[PDB]
Amino acid sequence: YLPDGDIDNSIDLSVGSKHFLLGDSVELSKLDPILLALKEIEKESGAKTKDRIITWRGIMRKLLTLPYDSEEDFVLDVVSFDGQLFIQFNVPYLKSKDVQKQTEFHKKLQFSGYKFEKMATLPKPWPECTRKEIDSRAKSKCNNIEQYGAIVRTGISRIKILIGGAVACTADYYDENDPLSRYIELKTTRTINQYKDMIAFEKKLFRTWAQCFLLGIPKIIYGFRDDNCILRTVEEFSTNDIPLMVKNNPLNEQKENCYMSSINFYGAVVEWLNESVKDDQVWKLSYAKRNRQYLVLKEVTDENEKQQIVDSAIPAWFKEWRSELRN
Amino acid sequence: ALFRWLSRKYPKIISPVIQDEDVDIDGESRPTRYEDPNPNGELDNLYLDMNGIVHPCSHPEHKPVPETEDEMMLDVFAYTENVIMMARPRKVIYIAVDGVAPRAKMNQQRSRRFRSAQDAKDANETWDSNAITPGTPFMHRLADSLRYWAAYKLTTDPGWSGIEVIISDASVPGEGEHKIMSYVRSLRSSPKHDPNTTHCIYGLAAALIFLGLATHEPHFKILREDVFAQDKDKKTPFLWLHLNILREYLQIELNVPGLSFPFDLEKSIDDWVFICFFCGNDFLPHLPSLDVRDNSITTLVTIWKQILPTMKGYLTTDGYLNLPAVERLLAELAKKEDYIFRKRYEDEKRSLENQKRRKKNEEIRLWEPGYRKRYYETKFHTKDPQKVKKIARNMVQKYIEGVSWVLLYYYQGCPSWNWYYPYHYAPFAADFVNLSELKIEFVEGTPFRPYEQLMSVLPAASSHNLPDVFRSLMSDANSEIIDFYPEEFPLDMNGKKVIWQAIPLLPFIDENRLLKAVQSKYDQLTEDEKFRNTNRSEILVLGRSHSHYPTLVKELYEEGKDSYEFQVDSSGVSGVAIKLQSFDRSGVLRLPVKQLEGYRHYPDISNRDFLMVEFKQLPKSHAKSMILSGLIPHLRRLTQEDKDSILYGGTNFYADFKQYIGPHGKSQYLPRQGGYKAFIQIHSDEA
Amino acid sequence: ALFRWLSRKYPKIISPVIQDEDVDIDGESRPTRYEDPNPNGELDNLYLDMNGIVHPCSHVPETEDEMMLDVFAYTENVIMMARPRKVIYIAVDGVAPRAKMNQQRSRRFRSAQDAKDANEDSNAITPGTPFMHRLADSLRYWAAYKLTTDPGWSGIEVIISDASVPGEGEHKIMSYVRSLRSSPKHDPNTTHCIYGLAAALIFLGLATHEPHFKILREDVFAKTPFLWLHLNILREYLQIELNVPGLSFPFDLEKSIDDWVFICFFCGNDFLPHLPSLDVRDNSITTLVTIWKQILPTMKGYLTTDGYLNLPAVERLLAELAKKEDYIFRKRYEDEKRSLENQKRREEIRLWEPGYRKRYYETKFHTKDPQKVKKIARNMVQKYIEGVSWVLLYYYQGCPSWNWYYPYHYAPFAADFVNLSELKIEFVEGTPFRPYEQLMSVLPAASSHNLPDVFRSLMSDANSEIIDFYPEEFPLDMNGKKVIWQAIPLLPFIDENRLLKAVQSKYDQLTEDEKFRNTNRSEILVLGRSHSHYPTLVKELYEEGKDSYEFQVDSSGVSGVAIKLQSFDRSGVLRLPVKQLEGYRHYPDISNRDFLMVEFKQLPKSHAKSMILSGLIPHLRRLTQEDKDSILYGGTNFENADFKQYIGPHGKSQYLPRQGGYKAFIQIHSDE
Repeated sequence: YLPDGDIDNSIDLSVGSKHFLLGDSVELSKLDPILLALKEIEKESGAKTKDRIITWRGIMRKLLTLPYDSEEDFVLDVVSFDGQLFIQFNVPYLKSKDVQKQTEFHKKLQFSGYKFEKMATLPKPWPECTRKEIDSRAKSKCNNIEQYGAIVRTGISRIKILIGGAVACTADYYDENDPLSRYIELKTTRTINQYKDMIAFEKKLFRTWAQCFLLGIPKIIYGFRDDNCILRTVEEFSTNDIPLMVKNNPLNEQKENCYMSSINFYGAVVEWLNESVKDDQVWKLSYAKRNRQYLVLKEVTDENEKQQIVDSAIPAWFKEWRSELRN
Repeated sequence: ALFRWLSRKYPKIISPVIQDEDVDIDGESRPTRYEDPNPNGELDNLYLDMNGIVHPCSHPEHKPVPETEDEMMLDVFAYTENVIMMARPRKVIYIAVDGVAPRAKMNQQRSRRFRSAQDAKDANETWDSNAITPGTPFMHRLADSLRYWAAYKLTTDPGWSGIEVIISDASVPGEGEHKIMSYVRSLRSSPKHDPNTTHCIYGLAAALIFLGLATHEPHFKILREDVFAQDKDKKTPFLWLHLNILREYLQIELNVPGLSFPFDLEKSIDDWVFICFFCGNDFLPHLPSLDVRDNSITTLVTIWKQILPTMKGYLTTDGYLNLPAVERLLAELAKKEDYIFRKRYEDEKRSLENQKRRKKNEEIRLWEPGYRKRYYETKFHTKDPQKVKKIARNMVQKYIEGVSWVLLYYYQGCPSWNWYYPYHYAPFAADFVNLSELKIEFVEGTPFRPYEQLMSVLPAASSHNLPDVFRSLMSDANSEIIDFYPEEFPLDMNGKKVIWQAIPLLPFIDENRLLKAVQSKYDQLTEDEKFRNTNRSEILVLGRSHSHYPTLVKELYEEGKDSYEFQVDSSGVSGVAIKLQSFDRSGVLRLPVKQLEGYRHYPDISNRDFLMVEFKQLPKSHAKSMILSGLIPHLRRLTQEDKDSILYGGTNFYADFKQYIGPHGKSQYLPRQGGYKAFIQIHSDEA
Repeated sequence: ALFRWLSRKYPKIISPVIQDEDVDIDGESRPTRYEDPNPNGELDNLYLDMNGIVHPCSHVPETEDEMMLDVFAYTENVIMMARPRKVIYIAVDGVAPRAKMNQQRSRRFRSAQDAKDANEDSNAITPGTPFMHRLADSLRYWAAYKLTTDPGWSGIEVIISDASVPGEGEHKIMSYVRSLRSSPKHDPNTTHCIYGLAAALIFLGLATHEPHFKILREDVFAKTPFLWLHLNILREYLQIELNVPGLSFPFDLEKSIDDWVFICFFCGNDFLPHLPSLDVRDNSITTLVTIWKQILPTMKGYLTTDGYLNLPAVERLLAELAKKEDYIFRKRYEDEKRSLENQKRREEIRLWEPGYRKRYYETKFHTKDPQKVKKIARNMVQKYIEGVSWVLLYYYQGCPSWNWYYPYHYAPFAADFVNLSELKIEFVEGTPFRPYEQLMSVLPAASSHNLPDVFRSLMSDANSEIIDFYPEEFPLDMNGKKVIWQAIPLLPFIDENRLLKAVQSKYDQLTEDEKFRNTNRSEILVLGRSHSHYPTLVKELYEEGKDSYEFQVDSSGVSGVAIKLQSFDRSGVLRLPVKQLEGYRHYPDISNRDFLMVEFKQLPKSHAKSMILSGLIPHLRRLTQEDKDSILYGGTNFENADFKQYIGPHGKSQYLPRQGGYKAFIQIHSDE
């Protein structure tokens, strides 16, 4: 919910920065929510799903962006318990990311994004949402813990993939038939003022389109914060329209459409993943920013790192759950 | 009245209706099919006001002379067909007829009804125009007559396939344009509502302009006649009243700079609407220092503009007042009271000098000092200051109730069907002090029966309309309520110009005495009158070829369902649908008009194609007031000329553009600053 | 012009003068005696602006001696009409500042053109002509005669400031009143009165912030009748009109008046051309004050303080004016066209059309380079703001620069005044020009007879080094109502450095009599024989041989420094220089035993603060509720009264009876 008057009122996105708490990625980037979801899926279904790849949207968007946005370094667990590749971040690497996480400008940017998200949403549908909680959005905290998400059974080649996704907010309500169409993703960046600004804008839209298109989210409401953390203008996008806008830009008309190449590369990556590991074989998928030529798919050994990674990624709750499933 | 002020101050609002018929499409001037594109701009909904048509007395300049009911029914049907043809709705038809009025209203037309009886007696030394009222046998014949017309139009015109007609006859409790307001608010509380659902209303009262702003639907307008050259066989020209353009005006005016709180135009309009309800309305007498003819609306706006920077907020919010906020406005106005009294007195004396060049006892002398004391004992006939001080303070308390009761009545429905202002006069702005200490409350109550209103609204000269049993308690001197029925009443002239605008002082009807006598006469009433003496719920009529026609039959005729929460649909109607009694869609709906072949033929139709279902609104909710989500604004009409000529014009009283009507474009927001698209909109075409 | 608007908007500040008749007291038919009570009201000081008498128009005497007696007869009438009791100040124009030189060249050059087409002295009034010298000594004789031959003039000083004194006419009066306020002993209830014709006097009366003030002038729309102009009445209007609510700082009518008279100097003055969107007859003063009060609550302070600008405040003021001229230009063109067919029914710029800013600067400067326009249009703002600062100082702190001038013929639009705070303002006082330098810099080619014969070569010769400064014909830029009613005489501005070199080459060739007229001097002062200070000054300046004696607030109220006059002889006799003519009262010679002529000088200058004094007693209030309600809420609207009292400081209490004061409690409870 955001009328034009609110963005005409020059809302500040920096108020209450000190209140911005945030959780840690180590226990956040865990398959446990998806693991529970699949737990009930096989609880009432009674048979294991044909889905093979299970992960979070972050890994997928990173590897889609790789052919042209390759400025990323990561390590990916490739555990293959029960013939279902549970790709997720390497848990020791998560602890190292805390040091790699390190400043103040970046944290201010994340706070600006979350404040913009909180300002342009509503905890309840507009009719039943009383006026007091309409005019209380700016006086609340910015909790980076509680989120709403859903699991999507997308498909590439001949493999079914389950992807979780932190849904920002639905458009006007929750459609019980096709919930994906009603979903919206909220993002904000610095306002455009010159050609370099719109080039960085185009790259940001490339990665955002990759994200949404993997989740199949049509709408994009995209904020434009100014230098001093204040929203100035907002505008919307459609997922399918992004490539056409990018490759038909009258300003700076000048290669080819990276979307098809990224999709084909991601399909090749999926084929590589489903052809490389046979069963119950833990690996470590990684990429160095200096590589720029190849993907590092190494397998871990010594029966200690493998076991600790299996225990960390998959709690015994899921492991014991499959026991009766085979029964 | 104030319509002239709206026309003068806001010129671009009015626009003539393009009444084009027999369009020469492809070289043939064939009659315009209902499915043809509208040159007035496309429309979604159409809320009629049958009380805007059914008044033979409202147009006495010509000689219509409706003598037989069949003639007037045929004329009404033809006029409704004409207005719908020139409007061309596409989703919903709402038909509103005045029902049982709230307790605070019939007193205002008791003066009007008694005046119609008073001057009639003096005129003794023509159809019964007082028969248009709930509970009469005429409305019962009118209610069923239009239901045939609704069934006829759906099953004959191919263009009426998707239309849904909603009927709210006079049996439905509530006032006419109050029904329209409540209906839109129910569609407002549905989360699946479409924010771009253009509406429009046919109406005559000037309150419809303010109510159109109250609903806060930008894509809105009003259908109105010429009322310019109609004073003087040929079609009467009509005028559109584009409230969407008017929203552009008030946005510019009500944008006062330098506020400690953020500007909110839609919140300002609520204050602006509230401003126009001291200057004039039909529930409370106007303040003695206020006159719309004296452009008092511009006055209150000015004091409103100066006061806001000091204030921390708005006078009202979602129809609820801020007593400290209004107190400052009223107190500030009290200073101007002395000046205008003398100014009004001097100008009329100056005016009287111009004709001199060409050619209860009043005596208050408002232009002379000390009038405040002299005003009260003159009216209430008591010289004791203690009596005056007690009456003056108490009478202010009731006045604040009304301006609070009326605001809810236009925003949250009727808050009370028992309150009524117990005085014939308004207090000065000076007396509006210590308001915050006062307390306000209401009780919803129950509506009066249609017969109960008749004895509370008919005079002694119209005993025929009311059932003949009640004539004993109405006209005979032995009646215990005969004191409520005087042949002559003291018309307090109040120093006006002509007697017709005086105040018909009448005793206020006691509630207990009014109804207790009626309960002794309910037993001997006829069943036909008894059925006519019961309020019901409105009616929805649905065509066969409509998209949701099978769905209702599937549940209300096959599954034996009782209540089906219909929610939104193709036509946009929402609520609960129930089936009429044991009614079957197998009989024939006869035509009760007994057509005389004077106007068309009107063939009769069985009950096979169409289907009617008992309708009901969505559950009542505390309706807020702000623009919706995803709403697309229309094209801007004002281009920097009337923007300036109204900011600094001060006093400016010296081809339709349908392209500006309806939503324009698809973006929810306007491209400004850095927005890529805005950058492309300016930089890309620059180089 | 302005006076009509003041009359219609403010009706009670104007009143007729009760001249009574020749026999003021009836019964005994006593003729007018000076000691008799004044029906107009008692007055303490009186200032005369000699311009209104020396140039009374009425287009008639032709010779100097014909109207000297007429001037004395007329001046004697106005003095009797008011009857001052303490001081009489006589002001005569001196060498005006350089800013007014350019605005004076166009006045005289136009009259030269008015002479040329007439062919198909009125210019001898300017300082430095021999007519002034005859006039200068004429006043000295009249002052001496009146004091020594009138019993009612026993205790009244007369201060003479002839053309030899540097400074403008009214500027002498303004500086004098400010000097009286720097003396701690000054009486705060010395009612003043100044006689003049210029409309600036109404504003300048409020500059002194002396509530007991008034102005005397004859009825323009009429023995000639005269109109009193009570400034104390006007201050009652202003403190009501300018009292707006919701101020973040406490209300101060003294600063409000300073701001109010400030905005009256954009609409019209005599040093800077008005803004293209501003016209006095178009009620532009109401436009500014309306704008001023709307924006006032937003700021943290007033526009100016003691004549010093607040650039951020003024930058904001005209900002919303820069959003109105588009509507103003449209209204002008529309109404002008509407006026065109009014009598019918019974170009380069096109200001109404948008984008006029480009055409205006391009056409008026004969160039279209955008950089050149940007350079010029930005340089205009810096100069124009300097003048407004210079003028505002000129009315509050004396002349702040004797050589500054506005070097362009047109004013910038309301939009261009942006980035004001970055501008720097600097002034150099310098020295005013000698009277001869002032003459030929303003006298046109048709009035060389006033100029000394030696300098005429540099004026009329074709080989003169400065002949370029003297063109016989000049373009007449219309830019006005119809043809020439406000035509701009485009004249190249005089270069000072070049000019000063040429003129000083002829100083050696002038006579001693003219050299005596080529020097700036100081004003003088006279005293009656029966006056209190007559023994005191003679005891000090003539018995003790004192070089200089300092004054303070005294019986008359004059203050300053007195120095013995070398030319004055105690035993001499003053002889009237004007040859006596029939039909007038012969003026006998009077020995210097009956008066004293002492050189005078004011107190040292100080930074004058603009707030009322202490112990000031206010008069009554004519303003009832109806009087101010018709102004507070009246918006746009279309005589004997009481002057014997309700003029001076009525009452003896500095404060007013209000709230819980003991005396106030007595009166309110006296009735109850």
